Amino acid sequence: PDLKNVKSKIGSTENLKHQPGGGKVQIINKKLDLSNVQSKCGSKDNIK
Amino acid sequence: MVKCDPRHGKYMACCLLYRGDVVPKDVNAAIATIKTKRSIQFVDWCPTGFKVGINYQPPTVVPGGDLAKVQRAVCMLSNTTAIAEAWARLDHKFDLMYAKRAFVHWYVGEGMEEGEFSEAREDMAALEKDYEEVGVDSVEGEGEEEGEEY
Repeated sequence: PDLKNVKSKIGSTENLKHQPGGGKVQIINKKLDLSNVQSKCGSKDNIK
Repeated sequence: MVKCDPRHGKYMACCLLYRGDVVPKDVNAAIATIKTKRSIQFVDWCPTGFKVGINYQPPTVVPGGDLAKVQRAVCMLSNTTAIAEAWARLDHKFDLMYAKRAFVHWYVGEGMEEGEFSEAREDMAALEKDYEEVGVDSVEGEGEEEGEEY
């Protein structure tokens, strides 16, 4: 009558390494350039 | 309506069907009450463990019956390790008849193999261990019974 300790069929065997982990995000942006500036509403020559 | 103790098994899935004068909020509250009474342990690998259905027609009892009449009623189908533990009994009564090869000539006599019984036993023993793997739900614990020193 000894069955020889029969094993299960068929399980979550494909999940045994699984968690799963998460990816990443980082946003974060670049500064625009506003260095092209000069005023016009005054005098630079006729002041002299 | 099966001779197995659910408190000894572990709940796995439920479908609840509602009939008659029924309110969806009260069905929601009833099921929420079961989920907060977590002594009715469901598997931790399936928290969303309920399906629901609701129908407007109340049950009719066939005349000459014994069932009381009601404005509303509930039917359930439940999957739980307890009923596989009832199968594990029915397999160990097969095993006892087959351990003395009792009756097998009424079936070999039809042109079966005795090999079929041995195949069937082993298939069933594989099923009981399939259910053992999902009874093992790797649920987390709660506390220890004792405290500590320092």
